[PDB]
Amino acid sequence: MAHMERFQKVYEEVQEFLLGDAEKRFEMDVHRKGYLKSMMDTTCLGGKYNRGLCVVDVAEAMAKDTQMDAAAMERVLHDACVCGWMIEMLQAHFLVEDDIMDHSKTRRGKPCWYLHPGVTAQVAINDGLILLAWATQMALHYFADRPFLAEVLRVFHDVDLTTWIGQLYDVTSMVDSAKLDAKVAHANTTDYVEYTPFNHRRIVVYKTAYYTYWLPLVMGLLVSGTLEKVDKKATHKVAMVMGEYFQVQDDVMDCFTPPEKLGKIGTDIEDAKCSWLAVTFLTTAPAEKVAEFKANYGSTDPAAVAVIKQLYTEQNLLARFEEYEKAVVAEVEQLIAALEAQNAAFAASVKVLWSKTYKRQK
Amino acid sequence: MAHMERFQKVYEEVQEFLLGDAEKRFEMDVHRKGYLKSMMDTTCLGGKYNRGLCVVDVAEAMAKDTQMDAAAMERVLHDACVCGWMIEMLQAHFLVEDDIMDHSKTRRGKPCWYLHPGVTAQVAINDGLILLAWATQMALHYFADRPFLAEVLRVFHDVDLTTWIGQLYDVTSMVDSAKLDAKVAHANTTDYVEYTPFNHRRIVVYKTAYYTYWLPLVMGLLVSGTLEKVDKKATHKVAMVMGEYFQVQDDVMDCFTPPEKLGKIGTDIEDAKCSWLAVTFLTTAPAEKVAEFKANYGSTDPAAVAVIKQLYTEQNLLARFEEYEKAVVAEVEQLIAALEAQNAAFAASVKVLWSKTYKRQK
Ligand SMILES: CCCCc1ccc[n+](CC(P(=O)(O)O)P(=O)(O)O)c1
Ligand SMILES: CCCCc1ccc[n+](CC(P(=O)(O)O)P(=O)(O)O)c1
Ligand SMILES: CC(C)CCOP(=O)(O)OP(=O)(O)O
Ligand SMILES: CC(C)CCOP(=O)(O)OP(=O)(O)O
Ligand SMILES: [Ca+2]
Ligand SMILES: [Ca+2]
Ligand SMILES: [Ca+2]
Ligand SMILES: [Ca+2]
Ligand SMILES: [Ca+2]
Ligand SMILES: [Ca+2]
Repeated sequence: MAHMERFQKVYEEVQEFLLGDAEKRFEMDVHRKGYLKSMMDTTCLGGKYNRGLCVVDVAEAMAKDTQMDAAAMERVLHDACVCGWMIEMLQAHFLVEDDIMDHSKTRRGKPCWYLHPGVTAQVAINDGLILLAWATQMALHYFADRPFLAEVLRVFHDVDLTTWIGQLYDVTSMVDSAKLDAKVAHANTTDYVEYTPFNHRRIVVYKTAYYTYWLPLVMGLLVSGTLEKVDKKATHKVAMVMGEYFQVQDDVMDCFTPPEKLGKIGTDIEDAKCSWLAVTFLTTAPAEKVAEFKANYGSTDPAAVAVIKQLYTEQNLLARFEEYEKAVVAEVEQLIAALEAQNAAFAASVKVLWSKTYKRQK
Repeated sequence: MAHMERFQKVYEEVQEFLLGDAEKRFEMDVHRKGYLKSMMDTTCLGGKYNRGLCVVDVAEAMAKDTQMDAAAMERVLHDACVCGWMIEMLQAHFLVEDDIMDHSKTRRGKPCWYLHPGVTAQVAINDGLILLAWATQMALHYFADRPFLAEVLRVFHDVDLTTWIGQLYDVTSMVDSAKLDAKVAHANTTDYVEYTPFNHRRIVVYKTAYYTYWLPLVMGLLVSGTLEKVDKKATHKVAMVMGEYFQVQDDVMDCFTPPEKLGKIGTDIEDAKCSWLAVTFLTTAPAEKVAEFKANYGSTDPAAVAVIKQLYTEQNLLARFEEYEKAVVAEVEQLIAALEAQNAAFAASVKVLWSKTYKRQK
């Protein structure tokens, strides 16, 4: 990737600043610094870097479009790499906490952070919070004399909130919303009434699309000072369309992609999740198959999990995804053409992002 | 309390805004809105409001000294109340997460948030993140046109990181630090070599003093436009001294104050915590008493815990606390006296915060 080399160099720079800053400010000892170095390395690395690299892709596109000289371009790209590492650290925080919440086994081909024996969910909750804090630390340090600092913090913290609200919708999706009460313990759904297209879209837009698609594009525009050059409404719309699709892919892959290729072991079936597969099944399958699904979903019994996957296969859900994917492309292309008519440089950076997304395998 | 009625009015205002903003931005449903409302109420209310009220106390004191008109004064005090609710919501976030981490039973005389039957630790972790997010949402909304927005965000997010690092020290305090390894589990200490005055002070300054003392003072100065008018080094010093003392009180109370008065059930003894009592016992007690301590500390057996309390009693730990407190009083009065020479209005606000702290019973 055009910016991978720079991006990794900035990771080591940022890691040195953050660890050294903790030493200076908090009387950090060598052992806990070493712990935090390895924590950062394990939680922030080993992914695709789609979000972080997007920021740099956009910023370079926009920096070229506005003809910045050598010194201005060097700054924009370094600032873009820092913003990209903010998002990757936000992501690290999201997955550390999510892996605890989902009680998962593997992340990026390694044990989940909390499942490292010298960590535990207790310490991992804390570690995830330090990761979130470091993201803001980077902006506060590197962007201290940038007029865009305020705008960066504003969009970052809006998206952070958006994501946890999406997580709220996700964790409570197998509970009949009317039964949702802090004071009263309640069973998980047996009727699946709220497993609707609307409810799935609500979950995936807020939990995924804002931080995976909207945030990187906006940060890229912010650090290059070109946010005013683009149609903000069209940008938001293509970010929502692509992000929803990205999460639909993730949902499909939970069931149909071997965990070793994916790097993680999804338990959407065991955990009765309102996934794209479950919702599309429940709204398109015949009555008896809907009934058999309800008797088998949300169970840790391998035999029950096998029935769900056979039911999904029978209902041709992979073919239904292919047709959904076809519609997404038509919609993405139209939105990108609208963007291109206004700023071809930005539209091209949206094409890069879409290219990394469309028909991805992990 | 002079500002309690205004402070509680601003709570309802902020709560309506945050819940309504969720509806407007995240397609929030009535049942989850109702969940979040009771979540906010259970986690943000019931405490002493020392932190929140301090902001308003400081801001009024400083605003009286500048002689503004009535419209300006009203804005200062409202902004102060919002800033105070930022800290109360930060506090709320800290305790939700800490109660999960400590696996605790009660908070402010009610069950811990995660122990509410219709909640669970899984959902609670995410409720805690929402609370954290909302604190920044308040600044981004109410201080959108204010000069101090950037500095507010800076100090708040700096303190958030400091508290999480302090928490890291706390949760790793009972493991020998050389053995701290993500890949390898290690037992709690048997020797307690790292149960030192230095290590206890490091924990409490960073987990407590910054967010409980330093942050309220600085936010009060920021909203009233007066940070430049005070000695920053001297303010920081007295905040560190008062805050360390405050946590020593909390530690003393963990062992000696009935859980029914405190509103919470401490497990510092069963969890082998590096409390002020442990450190002070270990450094001052005769060797045969040290040995009996090591034979009993960090055990859930109720009789072992009672052995520890008896050991603390026979070593006169309460008398040792009363003498530490005397030195703290001497030191705080000196620091306040020097503050008064420089800014009498600000020094008086520090005396209010101190009077609420000194010899408190819960
Ligand atoms: C703690 C905030 C969680 C944010 C978030 C948003 C989207 C996807 N994830 C993780 C994925 P996965 O665990 O990567 O498969 P999900 O559990 O299927 O949703 C986490
Ligand atoms: C998640 C960070 C929590 C930070 C923090 C700082 C100070 C006190 N607490 C909780 C207290 P307590 O539970 O109120 O006694 P501690 O467990 O004794 O430390 C938490
Ligand atoms: C949003 C989501 C599906 C969580 C994992 O996201 P991802 O596939 O981009 O993961 P990496 O950061 O590991 O590439
Ligand atoms: C810092 C600490 C000891 C944690 C509890 O703080 P606190 O005693 O101020 O609690 P309240 O917010 O309930 O008053
Ligand atoms: Ca997961
Ligand atoms: Ca999840
Ligand atoms: Ca998934
Ligand atoms: Ca604790
Ligand atoms: Ca606790
Ligand atoms: Ca305590």
